[PDB]
Amino acid sequence: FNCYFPLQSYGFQPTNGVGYQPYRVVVLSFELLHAPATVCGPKKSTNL
Amino acid sequence: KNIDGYFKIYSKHTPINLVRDLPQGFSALEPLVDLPIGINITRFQTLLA
Amino acid sequence: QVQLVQSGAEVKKPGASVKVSCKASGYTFTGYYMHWVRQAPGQGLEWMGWISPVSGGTNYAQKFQGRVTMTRDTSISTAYMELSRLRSDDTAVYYCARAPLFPTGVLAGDYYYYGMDVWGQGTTVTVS
Amino acid sequence: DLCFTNVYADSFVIRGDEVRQIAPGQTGKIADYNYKLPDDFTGCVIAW
Amino acid sequence: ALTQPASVSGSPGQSITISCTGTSSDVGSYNLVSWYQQHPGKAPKLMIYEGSKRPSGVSNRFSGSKSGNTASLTISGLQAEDEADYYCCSYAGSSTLVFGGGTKLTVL
Repeated sequence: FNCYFPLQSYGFQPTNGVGYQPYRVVVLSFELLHAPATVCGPKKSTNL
Repeated sequence: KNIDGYFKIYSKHTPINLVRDLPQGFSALEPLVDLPIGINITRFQTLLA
Repeated sequence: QVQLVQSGAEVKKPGASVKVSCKASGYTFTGYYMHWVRQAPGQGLEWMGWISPVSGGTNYAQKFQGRVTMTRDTSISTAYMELSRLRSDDTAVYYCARAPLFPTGVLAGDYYYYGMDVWGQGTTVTVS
Repeated sequence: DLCFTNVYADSFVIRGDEVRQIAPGQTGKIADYNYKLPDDFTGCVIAW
Repeated sequence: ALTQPASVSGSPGQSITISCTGTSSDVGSYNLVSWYQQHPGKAPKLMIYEGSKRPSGVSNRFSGSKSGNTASLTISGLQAEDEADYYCCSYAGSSTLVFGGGTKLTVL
């Protein structure tokens, strides 16, 4: 009593609702301090 | 050396035949590595096998 | 302190017209497009149209295009909605409604977002 | 075309019933106990 | 234009969900779904707006979720005062943002 598991498992099945389906989420967070930047968009080049 | 946080490494290798001291001569060092570390470094140490 | 008052109950004959007023205070009147909703007794809501108190812009539902007409008076901060060619199924409760934000939402979405302030009541009954 | 110092990929799986909570200023089970986002968050969220 | 259950029942303390299914052109292409609560004979009150954002003063027990073509209202810790009709709202292509059947929430 009073002592419930902190995490709950998902009933993930292919027949459940689309709102009950597992969704894969990736969050891309940016950061730019006074240190030089190293994650660049390279360039779009033209013919010479 | 460190220039505005950029760690620049120059290097040059050459074959010599001398064990007492440094051979006298001239040799240019080409730029090899320029790493943007942005770390304030004031000391260093070498590693030997 | 946003205050909203409508006209009283009204009864009309089939084929006539009905004119309801919508008088607001406590906020910038022209800074909020006024939406309108109707609800039959015991039924759901039915949105009808919206009016822009600035420049007089208006747009109605395709369900009511041609029968409903809006005007507004900014001198007294009031809206006015008229239903023409009334029939039996127009007996219902009618409100105006104030939209949530200010029309400075560069990307917000106004005035298509929603309604935070709903008005008291205007009941129009149409029976022979 | 822009360049940032670092980017961070935060990869996870969520329930459908929590999906809108991947955003600044959200609450719920996941948004409050599983994945909280900064108020000054800079980045982009992708999901499928 | 939207479809939601007519009446669903729950227990106190329960977390309850209310579904509302649209199409890919109104709910599936816009993150502009909402939930309104109205008590009997009362004025409706906007509980959830712009997906899951809440107006000031609304309790945190009401949250929202969106999946494909489905909107979902979530209520954590059901109480007796939660008994009312709930409507889902979404832009549909014209004028404009109407409710639905009226999910009547009852407590056992």
